[PDB]
Amino acid sequence: FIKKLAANDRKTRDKALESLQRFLSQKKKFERLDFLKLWKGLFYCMWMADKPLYQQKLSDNLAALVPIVWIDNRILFQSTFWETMGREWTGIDILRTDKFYLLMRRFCAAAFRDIQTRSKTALLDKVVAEYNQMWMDGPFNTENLAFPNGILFHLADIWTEELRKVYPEDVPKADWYLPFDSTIKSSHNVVLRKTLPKRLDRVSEYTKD
Amino acid sequence: MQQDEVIWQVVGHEFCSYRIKGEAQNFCRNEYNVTGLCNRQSCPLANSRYA
Amino acid sequence: AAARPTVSIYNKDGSVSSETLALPFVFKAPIRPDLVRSVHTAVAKNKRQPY
Amino acid sequence: DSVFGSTTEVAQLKKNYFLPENIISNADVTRLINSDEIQSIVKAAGPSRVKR
Amino acid sequence: TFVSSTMVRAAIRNQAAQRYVNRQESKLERQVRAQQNVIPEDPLDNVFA
Amino acid sequence: YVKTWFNQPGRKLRRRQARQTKAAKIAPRPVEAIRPAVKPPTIRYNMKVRAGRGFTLEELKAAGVSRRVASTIGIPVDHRRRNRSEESLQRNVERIKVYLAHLIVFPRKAGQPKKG
Amino acid sequence: SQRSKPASENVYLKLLVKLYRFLARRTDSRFNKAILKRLFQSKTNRPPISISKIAALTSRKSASSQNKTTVVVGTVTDDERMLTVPKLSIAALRFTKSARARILKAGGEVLTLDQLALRAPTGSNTVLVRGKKHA
RNA sequence: UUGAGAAGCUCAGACGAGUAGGCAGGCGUGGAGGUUUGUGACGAAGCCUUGGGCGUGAGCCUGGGUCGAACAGCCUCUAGU
RNA sequence: ACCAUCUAGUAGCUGGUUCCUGCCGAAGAGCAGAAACUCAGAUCAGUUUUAAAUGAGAGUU
RNA sequence: UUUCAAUGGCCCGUCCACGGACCAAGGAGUCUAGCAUCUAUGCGAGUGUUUGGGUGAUGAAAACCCAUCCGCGAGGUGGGAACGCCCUGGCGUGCACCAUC
RNA sequence: AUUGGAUAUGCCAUAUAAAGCGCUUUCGAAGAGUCGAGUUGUGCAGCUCUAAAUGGGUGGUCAUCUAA
Repeated sequence: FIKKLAANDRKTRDKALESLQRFLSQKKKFERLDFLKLWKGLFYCMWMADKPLYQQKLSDNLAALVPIVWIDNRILFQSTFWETMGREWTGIDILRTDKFYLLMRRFCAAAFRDIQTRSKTALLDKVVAEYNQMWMDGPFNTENLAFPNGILFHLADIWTEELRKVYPEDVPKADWYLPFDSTIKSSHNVVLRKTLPKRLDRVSEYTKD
Repeated sequence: MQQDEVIWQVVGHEFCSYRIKGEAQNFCRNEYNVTGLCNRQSCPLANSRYA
Repeated sequence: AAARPTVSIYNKDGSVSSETLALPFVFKAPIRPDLVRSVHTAVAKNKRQPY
Repeated sequence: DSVFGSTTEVAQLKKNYFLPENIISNADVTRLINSDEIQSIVKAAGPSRVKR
Repeated sequence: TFVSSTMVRAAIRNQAAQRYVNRQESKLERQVRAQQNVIPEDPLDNVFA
Repeated sequence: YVKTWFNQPGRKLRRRQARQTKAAKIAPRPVEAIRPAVKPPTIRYNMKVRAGRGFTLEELKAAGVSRRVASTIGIPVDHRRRNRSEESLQRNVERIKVYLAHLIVFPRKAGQPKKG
Repeated sequence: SQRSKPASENVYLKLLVKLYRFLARRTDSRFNKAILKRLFQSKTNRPPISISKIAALTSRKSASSQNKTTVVVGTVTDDERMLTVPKLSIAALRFTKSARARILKAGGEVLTLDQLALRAPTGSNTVLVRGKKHA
C-alpha cells in the first residue's frame, strides 16, 4: 500500500485508500515503525492532492479513517500522525500548508470525537488522561525542540473550536487543556511559552477535571 | 523538486530564453505570462500557482 | 525538503506502466547556477587547441 | 543512486563521495517569512509605499 | 663540541625516517574514524525504494 | 625553450595501442612479466613493499625454476640482488610458487630423429 | 564582504540573507541584526569553529536548562582530538561531514540558520559564538 | 491599491570645481558556448543621407537611396578589441 | 669597405600610448580611503570666556 | 540644413620649443613562470584526480574513474557581541578581541 | 596480389650428438704509457714520472663494486 498511496495517478492512490480500511481494521498489534512507514505514504497521498474540493474530501476521509483502526492501536495511529507531521512540516512549501492545516484540524476533531465515543464505554477521565498522555510525548513534548511551533499555534487556535463541535450541547469536566498548561509551564522555547496563552482560547468554564 | 524560489533565482537573474531585454523594462515571450513583463509576480515558471 | 517520492515509467507506445522508481537523492542536490557556470567555464576550455 | 550516492550514504561508483549539503534546509524563504512561527512575533508592519 | 657535519646531513634523515610512517599512519586512522562516524540509513528511506 | 605538453593525450593513446599490439602478438600470456617484492633501501621507506627487478638465484633454486628456463616463462632473473634475510627469500619464493600455480605452459614441437 | 550585501554569488546564502533582512527589521531583536551583519562577512571574517570549542564554551555551567542552541555564522569543523562528544544543538552555515556525524550519532542535532529562525525567530536561548580570527 | 525583477517598489533630507591618484557602473569590436519556434533574394551585411527617434554620454534604433549573401539581439566565455 | 646572423645588443633618456559617465581626491611621517572594533551611557575642536559657552558623535591598531 | 543678425569666441597635443599638408588603413601594459594581499568557490585536520594507469561505439586531444606516491598544513579580573529572568536599571550567562595574574 | 608469426600434416633429419641440473678426495685464467702521482690549459686534454694482486676502484676497519 505504501508505494501505491504515493502514486502519480489519483486513481491508483485512491484504490489504496479503500484497501487500507481492511489493513487498518486488523485486530493485531501494529509496531510503531509500521505506522511510521504507513504515514509517510499517507502524507504523500495528501501532498499530491490537487484540488481544494478534493484535498478537503481527502482530509475528511483520512480523519474518518481513525475510528476504523483497532481500539488497542488507535492511540498509536494518531501519535504517529503527529510525529510524521512534526518532522515534515518545515519541508512543506507555502502553497501546501493550507491543505495540511485542514488535515490537522480534521485529526484534532477525530481525537475529540474518539474521546467522546470511548466516554460512553468507560469513564471520561481515563480516556482523556490516556489521550493527554499521547499529547505529552508527542507534539506537546517539552524534551524535544525539533517539533514546529507553527503546528502548536494551530492546535491552540482550533482546540476549543473542535471541542465545541464534537459536543454541540455541552462538554463535560475533563483535562482538555492539560497539554497546553504543562507546556507553557515547562517549555524550553520562550517564543512558544510567551505567545501560546495569547492564542489559546482556554475557557475556565469546563477545565476542573 | 519545485523550490519556486530557487527557480526564480536561476531564471530571473541568470538566463531565461523568454526574456527580451529592454531599455526601460524586460519582457517575456512566454505564452502564459499575463502582463508580458519579466518580473517575479508575473513569471509563469517561477509561480507554481498561476492563472 | 519534501518532494515527489516516485517517478513513473513509460513503454514504447508512450503508455504509463505500473512500476515506479523512487526518486534518487541527486535530484535533491542543491541547484547552484553560479557554481555550474564557473565549472563549465573551465571544463569548456579543456579541448582547445593551441594557436 | 549508485553513481551519486546520498548526502549521508556514499556513492558506490565514486570513492568516498557524498552529495553536497545545502546552506538552507527549505529553500522556500517566503514559506519561512510568511509562516505562523515568524508572523506571530513580528511587530505590526507599517505601510507599504507610504504617503507624502 | 656538537656533532659531525655528516650527522647534520643525517639529522634530516632521522626526521625522514618517521616522515611517511606518520602519513601512512594518519591516513588509515582517518579511514578508521570514517567507519566509526557512519550515519545509519534511516529505515524510513526505503519505503518507496 | 619551453617544453609544451599538447601531446599528453596522444602519448597516452599510443602507449595503450603498444600494449594492445603487444597482446595481439602474445595474447594468451600477460602483457607484463612478473616482478619480485622488495623493500626500499632506506630508513624512510624500508617498511614499504615495492616491485623489484627480477628474482634472485637463491629464490629460483628454492622454488624450482632453473635460471635458464626462468626467462622462457617470463620470470626475470636479477643476478645482482641477493637475500640477506630469510624474510625476503620466503616472501619471493612463495611469489614464484603462486605464479607457477596459475601457469599453463603450452607444449612445443620437439625434434624426433628417426634413427637412434 | 561588505556592509550592504554579501559578495558571494551563492543563491542559498542570498536566500538566507533575504530571510534575515526580514527578521532584522520586523523584530526588535539584536540577535537578528547581528546574524544579518555576519552574513555579509567574508570567508576570513567568518573563521571556522570546532566541535571541541563548542562543547568547551558551553560547559562548566552546563547545569542550566541547556536548551540554548549554539549558533555560529560559519563552519562547524571537527576536532578528532576529543573522543566523547556531548549532546549539542548547533545551528551553523555548514557542518563538515565528520562534524555532523559526531553531533548526531553521539548527541543531539544540527540545524541550519533557517531552521533556527523557525525555532527561535528572536534568537531566544541561543549562544551566538564566534571563531577565533587569529589566522 | 493590485506598486516582490526584495537585485523590486516607496518616503525624506543634504550635497555637486578638480590635476596626480583610488573606486564603481556602463558603451563598442573579432571569435566561443547556449538562446531568440531570431532576421534574410518580398533583399543579409556594408556604404550614402539638409529624413525621424532614443540615451548626460560611449552609442543605439529607424525611413529613403545604393547594394547583392549572409546577419543580429539576449545570457556566459575569450581576446592580436 | 661591404654582407648575413648574433640582435627584440646596452635606456637614468626622447617621442608616443586608443571608449563613456559617475564618485572620492591630494601632496605641492603627514595629507586620502578600505576592512575589522567601540561607540551620545564619547570624546573632541585652527573658537571664545574663566583660573564654562558653542559646534561636531568620537576614535583607534 | 543653409544663411543673416546680436553676443561670446586667441590652435591642438607634448615638454618658449617640439610634433601637425590632407584622408583611409595599420599602430603600443602583452603572454608566461614566482610571490604577496583581498574576494569568491569546494572541502576542512586535513587538502590537492589530469607524472601515469583505467576508460571513453559518435568523434576518443573531451568527459568520467583512480592505485602508489608526493606537496603544503597540522586557569581567574575588567571591558565586551548575544541571550535569559525581573521591577531605565538590577541579576545570571558572557563569543571575538584588548589590557591584566 | 605481396608477406608476419603460429597451427595441422607430409617427407627428410649427419643423435657415435648436443644441453639443463645432482654431486665433488680435481681445477678455476679475468684487459698497462693504463690506474696512480706532480704540474699547466679548457671531468677532459697536454707535458714529466709511472704501478699492484685478496689487488684495485668508490663509499661509510666495514660495506660495495670489479675499470682500462
